[PDB]
Amino acid sequence: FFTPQVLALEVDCNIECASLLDLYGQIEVSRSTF
Amino acid sequence: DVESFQYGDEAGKETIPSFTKVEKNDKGRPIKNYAFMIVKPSINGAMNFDVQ
Repeated sequence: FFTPQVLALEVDCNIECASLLDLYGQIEVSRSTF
Repeated sequence: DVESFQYGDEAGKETIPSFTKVEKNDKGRPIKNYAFMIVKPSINGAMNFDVQ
């Protein structure tokens, strides 16, 4: 009989670490074994 | 639809916006750079999601 007020927050509490992927040299590649 | 174009892997990352979503003038003309991406149609539609 009592409908709770569904509030609109969503706690996450989950860290990533650190993308160290912009320092490295990137090269678009093609069919494998370059 | 498409909104922006990526040109390059690492150094070139200029996400040039499409003509669809771009800062337009009061008349409708854009003000910033954009790209076109003209496409040749095919079977089963898929205006941009089809095979060449």
